[PDB]
Parts: sequence; C-alpha cells; structure tokens
Amino acid sequence: RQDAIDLFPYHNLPQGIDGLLGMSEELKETRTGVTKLGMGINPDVFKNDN
Amino acid sequence: AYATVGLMMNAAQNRLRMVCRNIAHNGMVELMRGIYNLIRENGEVPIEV
Repeated sequence: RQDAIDLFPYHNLPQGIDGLLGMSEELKETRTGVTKLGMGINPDVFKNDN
Repeated sequence: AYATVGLMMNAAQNRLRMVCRNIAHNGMVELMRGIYNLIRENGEVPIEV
C-alpha cells in the first residue's frame, strides 16, 4: 500500500465558539461597568465628572 | 497624582490597589494601634527634648 496510515479526521473548532466567546465579553462589560483596560472612578469625578 | 498622563484608570491596577488598601486597614493600622496601647501601658520612656 503506502496509504496504510493517515492522520485520523479530527473535527475543526467552530466559528461560533469564537465569535460568541466574543459577544459575552462585551455584554459583561456593558451590563456592568467593569472593563479590563479602562480607568476607575475617584471621589472627585463621583462628585463632578468634569 | 499623575494626572499629567499616568491617569491610573486600569482595572488591573485598581484590582491591585484594593489589596494593598485591605492590608493597610485590616493589618498595618491595627499593628500601630496595637503598639501604641502596649507602650502606653508599661515601662518608662525618655525623649531627647
């Protein structure tokens, strides 16, 4: 033969895992005020955002 | 303190700034209060006036 051994056909990952893992991240970061990169508040801005 | 540019608005820096503020108010101040009483209650002390 010579075709006697071949890598087993594993599935690919899904496009959706990728994108939805995506959406959830932001949905946390909009239904709550948390953001892994963004600056926090201080008493001053709590009293005057300007 | 660095509103020049280093505005500190990183959730990573603030989830750290929390832990040190815990160590301050649960830990360090109760060590000082702990001493100030212990000292205030025993021995004779001098001061280089």
